[PDB]
Amino acid sequence: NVQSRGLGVAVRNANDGISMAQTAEGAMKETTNILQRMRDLSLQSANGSNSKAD
Amino acid sequence: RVAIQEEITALNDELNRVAETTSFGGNKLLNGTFATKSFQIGADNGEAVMLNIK
Repeated sequence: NVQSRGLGVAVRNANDGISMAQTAEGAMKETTNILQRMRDLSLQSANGSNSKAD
Repeated sequence: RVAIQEEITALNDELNRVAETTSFGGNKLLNGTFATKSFQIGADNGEAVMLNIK
């Protein structure tokens, strides 16, 4: 019975660990997305056609 | 020849003027201030092409 209760708590603790993982993954998608945006327009400024104001 | 010279110096100022008026939005294409400019035409960095307008 002690083992059975311990397993019941164990799935609760492990699911909490999963939730922390996906919560980090939620910001993970966005930081990747904006980083891709940063790379895109830096390539847009990497050419000599645009002036200093651009 | 004097009258012809007036036409020559008129067109002479035209050649100078076009060298200073053509801008492409604030740049100076034919003034000579247009040094070697590289256009980034690749997915990654470094694979650009230099263009020089004397």
